[PDB]
Amino acid sequence: QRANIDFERKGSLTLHKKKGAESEKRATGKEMDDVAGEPLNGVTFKITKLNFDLQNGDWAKFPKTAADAKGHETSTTKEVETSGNGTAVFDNLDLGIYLVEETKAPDGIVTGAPFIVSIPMVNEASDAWNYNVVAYPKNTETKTEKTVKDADQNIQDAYTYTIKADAPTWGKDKKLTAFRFEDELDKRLDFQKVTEVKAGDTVLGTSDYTVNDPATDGNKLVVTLTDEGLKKVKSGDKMSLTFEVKRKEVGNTTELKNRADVIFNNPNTDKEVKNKTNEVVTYHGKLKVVKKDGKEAGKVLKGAEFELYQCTSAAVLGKGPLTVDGVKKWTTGDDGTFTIDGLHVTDFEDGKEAAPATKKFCLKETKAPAGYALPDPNVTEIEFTRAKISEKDKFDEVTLVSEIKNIKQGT
Ligand SMILES: [Ca+2]
Repeated sequence: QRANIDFERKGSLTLHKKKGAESEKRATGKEMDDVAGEPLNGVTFKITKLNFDLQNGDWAKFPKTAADAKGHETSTTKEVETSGNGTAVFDNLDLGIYLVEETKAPDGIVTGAPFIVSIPMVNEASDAWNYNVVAYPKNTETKTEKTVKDADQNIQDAYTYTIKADAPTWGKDKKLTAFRFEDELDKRLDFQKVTEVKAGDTVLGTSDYTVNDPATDGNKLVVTLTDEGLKKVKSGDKMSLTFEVKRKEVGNTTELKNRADVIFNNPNTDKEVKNKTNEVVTYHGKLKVVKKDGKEAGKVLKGAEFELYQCTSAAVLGKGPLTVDGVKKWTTGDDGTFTIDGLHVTDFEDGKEAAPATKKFCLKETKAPAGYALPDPNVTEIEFTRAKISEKDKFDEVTLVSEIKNIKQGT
């Protein structure tokens, strides 16, 4: 039998796309059953026939890497997306040298580097020519998540944001050359400090990263890893950033949203990868108290003193007197009112619906205006929920108003 190449034959390329760690094992070009990772559907591959002649050209001069292929591209191309078991088949292929590139991939996928394939090929000199080439390209799934720890933290109380992100994987020629966290903070927020930067289970020191100054940087936070920092990062490590903030005021809406970004190099293609987190929400509103004379019609009262408590009901006071923005006692003004700017809603915390919505606020009247008796009970429980603060009474959307009555002493 002849061992020659049959140039009246047509070849094929079969890609078995995998989600996982790179193959530092040079592939046979034949079937391998290397299901180390999970099959990845949705990745598109583009093959490009190169000018090189297998029939009459010098094979010693043929490209062996994606870099050597540059400048030898032809108009003959084909695009296929992975479908069943993360498989893309390129059929009725003219014999020749092809460049294989990833054109599209799903969200969070860090693609592998482009590669070169010969149709036909041999793994070993003793093998028969192989016209049906099989390759196992690799990819890495990198997820980015944002959480908020803001339970019982009112206006000017420090609360934290935490950004979690999967670092990419890198081969032994390849490396992680850049890695940063970006977060555009709402104008109502004041950055406090970065509390923790973690690479896997390794808590980094302040020499391993840099912090910009959000106040003079349009309220945008940037936390970049230095050269020292990067050295501590291992392939595919779970990166973490916890930083502290204070909400200055309630503002125009009860809700305050946060979303962040992670930017790193693709170790294989060296091109920048931006990854965006989910959006998290913190809710605060204002509490307005109006002191009224119970028996004397349409009359407000100056000089009524109050304290604020956490409570399950008016008969059962919890934490308090509470300090909200350096004040732990409020007195009604010349208009018979005061406004606490502001408090954490009782029905939504740490980024989710409160379970159970048992928390309430309690106003304790500590002193009645001159010539007025101290009401009994002197405690008013408040259902400070998003829905109740949202109600309007033109007689607003971010303020909940509480009417409290006092009666003149003696009679
Ligand atoms: Ca309201």
